[PDB]
Amino acid sequence: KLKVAINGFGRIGRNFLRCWHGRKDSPLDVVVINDTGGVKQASHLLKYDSILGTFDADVKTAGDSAISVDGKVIKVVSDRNPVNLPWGDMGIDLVIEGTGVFVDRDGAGKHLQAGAKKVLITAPGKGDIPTYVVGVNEEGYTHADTIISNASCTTNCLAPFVKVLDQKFGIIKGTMTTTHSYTGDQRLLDASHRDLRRARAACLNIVPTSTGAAKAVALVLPNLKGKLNGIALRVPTPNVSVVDLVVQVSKKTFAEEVNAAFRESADNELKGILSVCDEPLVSIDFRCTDVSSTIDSSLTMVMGDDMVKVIAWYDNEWGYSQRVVDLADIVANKWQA
Amino acid sequence: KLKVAINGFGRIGRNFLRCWHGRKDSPLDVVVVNDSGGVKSATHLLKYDSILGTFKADVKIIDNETFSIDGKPIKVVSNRDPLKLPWAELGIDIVIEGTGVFVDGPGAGKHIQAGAKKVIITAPAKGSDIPTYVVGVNEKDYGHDVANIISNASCTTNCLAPFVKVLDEELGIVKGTMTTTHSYTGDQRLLDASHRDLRRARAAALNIVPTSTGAAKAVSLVLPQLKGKLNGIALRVPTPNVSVVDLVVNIEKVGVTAEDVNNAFRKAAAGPLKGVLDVCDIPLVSVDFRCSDFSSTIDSSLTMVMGGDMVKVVAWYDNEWGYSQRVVDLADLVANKWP
Amino acid sequence: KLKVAINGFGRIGRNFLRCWHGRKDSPLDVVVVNDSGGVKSATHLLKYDSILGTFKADVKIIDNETFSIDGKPIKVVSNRDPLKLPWAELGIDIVIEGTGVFVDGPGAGKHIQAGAKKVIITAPAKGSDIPTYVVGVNEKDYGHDVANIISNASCTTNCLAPFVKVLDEELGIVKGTMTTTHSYTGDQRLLDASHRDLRRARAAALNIVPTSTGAAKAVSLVLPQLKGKLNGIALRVPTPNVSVVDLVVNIEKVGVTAEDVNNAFRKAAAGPLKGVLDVCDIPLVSVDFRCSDFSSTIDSSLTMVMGGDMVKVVAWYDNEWGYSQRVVDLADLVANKWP
Ligand SMILES: NC(=O)c1ccc[n+]([C@@H]2O[C@H](COP(=O)([O-])OP(=O)(O)OC[C@H]3O[C@@H](n4cnc5c(N)ncnc54)[C@H](O)[C@@H]3O)[C@@H](O)[C@H]2O)c1
Ligand SMILES: NC(=O)c1ccc[n+]([C@@H]2O[C@H](COP(=O)([O-])OP(=O)(O)OC[C@H]3O[C@@H](n4cnc5c(N)ncnc54)[C@H](O)[C@@H]3O)[C@@H](O)[C@H]2O)c1
Ligand SMILES: NC(=O)c1ccc[n+]([C@@H]2O[C@H](COP(=O)([O-])OP(=O)(O)OC[C@H]3O[C@@H](n4cnc5c(N)ncnc54)[C@H](O)[C@@H]3O)[C@@H](O)[C@H]2O)c1
Repeated sequence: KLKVAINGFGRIGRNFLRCWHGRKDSPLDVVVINDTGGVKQASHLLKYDSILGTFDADVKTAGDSAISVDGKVIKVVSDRNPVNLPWGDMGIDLVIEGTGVFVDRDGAGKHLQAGAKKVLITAPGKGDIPTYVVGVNEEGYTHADTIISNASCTTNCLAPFVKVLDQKFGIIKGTMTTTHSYTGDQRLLDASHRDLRRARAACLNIVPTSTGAAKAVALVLPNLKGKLNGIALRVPTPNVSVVDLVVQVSKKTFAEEVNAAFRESADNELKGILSVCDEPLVSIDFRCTDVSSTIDSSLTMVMGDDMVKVIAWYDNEWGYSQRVVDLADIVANKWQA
Repeated sequence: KLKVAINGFGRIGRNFLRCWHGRKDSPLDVVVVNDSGGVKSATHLLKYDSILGTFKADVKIIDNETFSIDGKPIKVVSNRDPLKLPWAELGIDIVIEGTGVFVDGPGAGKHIQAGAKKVIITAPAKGSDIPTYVVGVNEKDYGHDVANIISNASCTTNCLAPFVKVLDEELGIVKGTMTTTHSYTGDQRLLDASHRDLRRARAAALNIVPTSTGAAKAVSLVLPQLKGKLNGIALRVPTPNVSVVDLVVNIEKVGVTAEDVNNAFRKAAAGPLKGVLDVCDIPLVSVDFRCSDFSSTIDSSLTMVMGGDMVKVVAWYDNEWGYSQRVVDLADLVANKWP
Repeated sequence: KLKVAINGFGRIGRNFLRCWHGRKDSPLDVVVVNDSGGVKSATHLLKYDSILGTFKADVKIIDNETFSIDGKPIKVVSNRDPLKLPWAELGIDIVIEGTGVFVDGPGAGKHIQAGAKKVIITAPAKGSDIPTYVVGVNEKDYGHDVANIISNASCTTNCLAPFVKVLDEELGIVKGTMTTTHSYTGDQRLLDASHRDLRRARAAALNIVPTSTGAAKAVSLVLPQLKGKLNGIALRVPTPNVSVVDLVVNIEKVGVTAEDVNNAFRKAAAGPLKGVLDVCDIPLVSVDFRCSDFSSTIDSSLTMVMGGDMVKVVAWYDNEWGYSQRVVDLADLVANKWP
């Protein structure tokens, strides 16, 4: 019922499209794809993925400006400047901004100009923009918002179970460190970058880089403003990452009580978002996981009764996409104009 | 004695500067770099390198555009358009074009227009106007007045040529194919993303990636006699540096044995190619060739003749260091043959 | 449609401009000339020519740097160093390098650095980097993206090649020698004076002057099959323009007769070479070929086979006009094969 446009057919662009194809009766409907790459490029990479593996569906290069997916046809355009994209001409109701450049009022806006109605930024918003984390405050949304960000891959993980903690033990303060797979942003070989760390090898190092997810939590959980903050470590893995939260709560608590709380929420309210896992697994064992966050129960540990540490896995690509879709899935509902 | 500029401060360019520093007493003298990132981004990466390791020497940031390697200053500018470069102002004699963009006559020449005397491309020329040299093979063929734009060939071609010569020049190469298990490179995607070559667009780090390569044909450019007889592909494998070539040319001569083919190398190795070729009999692996000054190293124990006529060789070469070292020899030449 | 510059306003360059003017509707458009002499010296010589005769059209001096041929302006600059040229400013698409100095890659390319898109040398290239074309023979071999610097060969080579082809391509050329009684040229001394070639240093006007010429070898550059089979000298004789070639190649084929050899030309003349080759049966003399649009004309009555295998031909070609006319065809090509 809701016409969608994917701008920035990159990792989240494709991880999304596919995430979508798997949903049943989706209020969303992709019709146009805009990426610096030609129809060839869009086809190939939607079909052959080095992380999600070959796509189970018939994907051919139907057209000079389109591609086919199980028959459903989609147009592929390519303008490095949004304003030009025929969003208005095609009656684009929603745009999934996954390019990594248009993250600000000014930028994301060029989509509105092109005739688009709304712009969902597949990343944290820069400046004054509505940030929502499905499961943490999607009710805050209102069809009034023309530009929203679905936060970061990290925040979307850390948030859900932080809510659970604070909302039960009261987070006083706490740091966190996310051992994260690398991303398109890193340099494959020591090359220039504005982050001399991210500028390094990427596949040969543990690259400490900074993350906003720290303060971004507060963005969606107003209560924790200035109580959280952490860094991140980019390790040699193409996907799936883990967060190492460490909060100090008021209400003295113990190991299994914490985990318990998590499960409870994971079975009720956060069912579909959060989840626990006792089976001692590892990174790779968490590919294609529809949930945003997954607690590694056996790792959770408490100190002096009030210092809680929680490890949590999450597929920074898929799981996020599934959220992106779930958000857009929402915009389609509670949509009046 | 001769002022040198380095256009493109990445791997090969930085590998250059390093090569040059710790040297006998090169007539060369790097006085300027063109890294689109400032003294910061250009310094840091010269000091800390993931593949060569922390550079051994005081590298400080003087001025806002003038770092220094042990006191010796190096002015650093930045601009994508060579035309705006101060080559003339500074009086640049040689320019090491290591960007992989300016590889045609019109392009690389933009440096001359800026005020450069001579230009060396650290890659194969796209023109036909430009001479391709390969120290050890046909370096003599270079003499002042003869073209002010030369190409030090390819990393692969500069590893092949040398021992390809000794093969034909002392056994006669009928013709043959070749492959090269090559360490991934900057032109590859880190993760599956758009790229003009749907092979290079795949995670450089998690795939064996087949990609065309002229390095084979170009051998001729230095060894005419072979023109249109060699050829092959290349395979990118998750290894940041150091690669190997797999040459399979069925010889013309008799039907010699294995270990004698070797001896030819061994002979031509400590002789005319002392510094270029070499043969390592001890069974090692890629990582053992990091920082190898030899343009090519044959794995003795790997060589093997099949049907008397078909010979098969395998050579080891550090694509970053090795090439860069030759590029300093080829720039070392220019200066030794200068008025 | 396409903006053209002319670097070097002498004989060939001026012969160019003239050729171009009175033309169908060339896509070319001369907008600037580089004659180290100003509008005066550049105008006068375009209007009054001792070998072509007063130019038929209103040529006036507008501005202090902008004469006009029938209203159409032509900006004129002057500087020995192409680098200082306003090629970019004006947006020059093609440059007719007719000075005889910039004939190597580095040189002729200086025009690209100034802002030129493509450069055509009106002479043989000294490099090896540059393609040599000869309309009528291998012009197809030229396509955009393929080198931005080409050479329209030599006046002699552009007269030979054409009919040399028809010879081999329909009779098989074993190999042969050749001579060329050539009208003296600017590179010769007027009176016995210092000159790097003690032959050219002799009174161009009062001596038959023997001087080497590659024009013979260079035939190969366009006709590979002959590579290293032709060759010859040249003789300068007191005649300001229009020359003749004396080819003597003993054929491979049977032992055909005279008048049939001719017929081949005659055939290939009104056929594939309609505009390049031609055969004149009427006994004339040099002066009758002034302003001849044909790159080569064979003197029917002069051809003669000797021992069945040895064929001898004589061709007529206006070295100034003819060549210049091809140079406008070769520049006409560039434009017809442009994005
Ligand atoms: N993968 C993750 O872990 C993850 C998850 C959450 C957030 N993010 C953020 O989302 C953003 C999207 O990046 P990605 O993960 O999709 O990887 P990516 O870098 O491959 O995606 C960017 C894509 O957009 C295209 N593009 C860039 N500018 C464009 C323009 N003007 N018009 C059209 N196409 C254009 C690029 O060619 C590329 O294909 C990044 O900033 C990333 O940090 C990433
Ligand atoms: N070290 C190696 O792996 C290796 C091996 C042999 C040869 N080469 C060749 O060397 C060339 C350089 O590539 P690289 O591998 O060093 O990659 P790189 O990206 O590390 O180096 C490129 C450098 O050139 C600069 N640059 C790019 N475009 C520029 C422009 N328009 N103006 C000015 N500077 C510009 C970049 O900022 C960077 O500093 C390539 O052609 C490559 O094939 C590299
Ligand atoms: N018309 C002919 O007789 C003829 C025949 C075929 C080809 N060519 C070739 O054409 C070339 C031109 O010589 P030409 O015979 O026309 O003699 P020319 O002296 O009449 O022409 C040379 C022109 O180039 C200019 N020039 C010289 N050096 C220059 C420099 N550094 N920068 C800018 N302009 C410069 C001169 O001022 C002059 O206008 C020669 O290589 C010649 O072999 C001439």
